[PDB]
Amino acid sequence: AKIIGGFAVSHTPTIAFAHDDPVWAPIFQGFEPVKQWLAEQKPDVTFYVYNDHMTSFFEHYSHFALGVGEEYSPADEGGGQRDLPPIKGDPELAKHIAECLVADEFDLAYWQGMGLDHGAFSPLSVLLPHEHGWPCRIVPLQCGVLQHPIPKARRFWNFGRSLRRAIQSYPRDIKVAIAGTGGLSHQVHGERAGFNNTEWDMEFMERLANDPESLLGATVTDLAKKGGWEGAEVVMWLLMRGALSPEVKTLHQSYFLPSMTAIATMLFEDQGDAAPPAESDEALRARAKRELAGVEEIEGTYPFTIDRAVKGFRINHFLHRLIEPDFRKRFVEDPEGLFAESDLTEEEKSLIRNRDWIGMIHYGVIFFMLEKMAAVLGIGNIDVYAAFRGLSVPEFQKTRNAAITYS
Amino acid sequence: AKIIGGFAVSHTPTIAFAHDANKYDDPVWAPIFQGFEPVKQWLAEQKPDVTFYVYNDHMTSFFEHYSHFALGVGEEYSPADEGGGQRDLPPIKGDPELAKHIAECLVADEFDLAYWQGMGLDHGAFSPLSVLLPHEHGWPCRIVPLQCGVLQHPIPKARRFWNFGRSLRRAIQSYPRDIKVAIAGTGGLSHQVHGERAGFNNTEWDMEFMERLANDPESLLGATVTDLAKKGGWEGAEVVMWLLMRGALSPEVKTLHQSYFLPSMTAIATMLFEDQGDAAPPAESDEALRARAKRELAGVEEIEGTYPFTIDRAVKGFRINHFLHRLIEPDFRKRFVEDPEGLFAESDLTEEEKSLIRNRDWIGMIHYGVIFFMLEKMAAVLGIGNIDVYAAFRGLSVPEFQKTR
Ligand SMILES: O=C(O)c1cc(O)c(O)c(O)c1
Ligand SMILES: [Fe+3]
Ligand SMILES: [Fe+3]
Repeated sequence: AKIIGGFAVSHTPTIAFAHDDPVWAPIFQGFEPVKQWLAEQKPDVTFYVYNDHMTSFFEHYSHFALGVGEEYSPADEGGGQRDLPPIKGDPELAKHIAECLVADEFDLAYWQGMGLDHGAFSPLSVLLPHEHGWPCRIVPLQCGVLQHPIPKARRFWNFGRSLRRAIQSYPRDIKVAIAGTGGLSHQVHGERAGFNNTEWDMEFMERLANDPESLLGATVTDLAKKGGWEGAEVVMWLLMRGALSPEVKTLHQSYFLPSMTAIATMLFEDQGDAAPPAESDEALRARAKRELAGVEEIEGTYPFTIDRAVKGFRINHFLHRLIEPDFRKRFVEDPEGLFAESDLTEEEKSLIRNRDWIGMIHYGVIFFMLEKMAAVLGIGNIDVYAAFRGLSVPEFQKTRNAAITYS
Repeated sequence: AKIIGGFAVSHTPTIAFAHDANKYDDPVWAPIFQGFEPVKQWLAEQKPDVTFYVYNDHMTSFFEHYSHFALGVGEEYSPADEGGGQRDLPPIKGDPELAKHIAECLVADEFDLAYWQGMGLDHGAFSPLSVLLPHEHGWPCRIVPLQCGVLQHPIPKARRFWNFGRSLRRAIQSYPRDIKVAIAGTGGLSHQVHGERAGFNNTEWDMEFMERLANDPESLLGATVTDLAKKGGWEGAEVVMWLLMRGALSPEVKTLHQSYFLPSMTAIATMLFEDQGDAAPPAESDEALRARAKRELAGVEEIEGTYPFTIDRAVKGFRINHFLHRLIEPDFRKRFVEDPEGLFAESDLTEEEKSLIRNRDWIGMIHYGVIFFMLEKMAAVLGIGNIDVYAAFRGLSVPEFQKTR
């Protein structure tokens, strides 16, 4: 129901690709006030805010890729699956966060089942215990910051500001953290690969808290030379900061600089809003539900919302692969062999095996994978439609005007 | 820079299937084509350089990562496999240059996007196009595909679509090169293709929606997702793409054409709008908006050894980045080490790009168009560490560079 505090933090895989020495030991002295903070707060969920580094987000690269999944494994980065356990996500808040962001005219993406890169699991292994599982659940906000144009900082900030109200409006009884993992100043590409600027580094750290609203004019240029090209990924801080309350109590403000990348921490504490906001919680939970309000009156109709997508993922994903000429070769030639290898539940295997079109719709299969399945089996859309209507094809064709078939 | 007009058409796979099975001749299907014919001819008469082309992918190229406004920035686009193999249609050229500039302007107008290359276009794009353009060995124009996530709710309010379109018009007019741009919105009208309600139509509503959209579009801007789905079937709610398109056209338009046919499940509809234009003068000027865009990368040229990753860059390096990207697939990277040559010969990579990989040529790759994180992968694959590549970026040696702090 409300947010408690939030941490900024470098995400360099130097933390990963080595640790899991006394040059490092009084830098974990920076990682202590965060690690301590995440055990004597006990967070239900962390709205994690990182950038994928061309690992899971390449060919399709978006600005705000909201993870909505059940859970997240580590991404193979060519250097191997990093030996860590899946961390659980929160579909139920993610759905709610999305609805509010949408009504406030923001533009999102939804993903699931894609591994996490160094932008996440590297500094997130060092800030949490990972024994046989993970302390808590995550809500990952992947940010497109490597392909320009990217959202303006003014924009990034407001997204936080919208998130602020959005999470605060989630009716359920929970306390939520925010991870805005970015930076700090550096550049890892080209001839000028090396530049740092700790005097910008310092002024930045300070200005984030004490006067953030004035940063909202910093062009991509204004963080390019100032703090290296990649170092500009700091816009992910302005959003974390955005959500967190106007005023904050900087429970720790560390900084060193070992290798390639400046490494810094900025844990704050949430207080509360600097005023009761121009729109109530009642006014924002109801509105977030405006576009689909009363859609449950509309019969024989199974809207594809985030909750349905999560339920339908394994099976949606499974029939998705009918696009692949091999997978669809195996699907016709050796379904059982194929299922035996899948991660589908027995009911999921049954729905497919029995060819229960209406069931899959009841279950959460979006029509469009049923479409491909039909095609693969050398059978048309009409068949699937008639099945939906408990009719025989010729009976359904009675309802049409013309009697065409196609796939 | 000249927006000639915009058209609206259904994108049912039944169109494609009628085109492919040459039912052009067939009494059921014949009149439906006579219906496309006036749009076809205008397209052939006006000869637009680029069609900015709005459509929804049908859980094909967008499934696991599903954005709302997915601009297509690529060199060219092919037909997606939809379970039965790619259609017989050559690729269609895109417009990277235009895509970039549009991207700049919408970004400034506080719209969040997505950029993509390489993936197939499904019946959303190719069903209608294959009947409106001659494709008997190229396509007469170029496309800027905009894929809209209208399938997985929450999706943007109908108003955001119109607003995207308005912002798009100026984004296109403000394009400072002299080309003819048509605009396309695809999908609907009434149809529902799922659940027990499937087979639902409403001609009365289709004919209303079409006329409002042509004559009083702002009337439709408060219509909710529940409203549109009750009226035109759940999937007919995709018509929010007709707004977007209509948004980008002159406030008043001249409707040259309309047709309607309901043979099966989908109201197969067509609209052709002649852009009137700046009958009213631009609320904000070309120069000032053009400036509001390039703005964020203002003066960024004057930073040395810094090759930033703009759309034009991602386009240039796509083949090599995609190739390097694939290092995360284990079967591939274990072949990169044992059988590098066999892999290059399998790949569509150029002979330049190839040599750049062989030569473990760190800085020319950054130069060419590769983003670092592709190399950061690549390095870790051959057992070489990160800090080496930085040494080579500086033209220095392993220990020589390690000096700073
Ligand atoms: O069954 C149909 O006519 C149909 C199928 C689709 O997959 C679709 O996107 C559409 O607009 C219509
Ligand atoms: Fe990063
Ligand atoms: Fe569609």
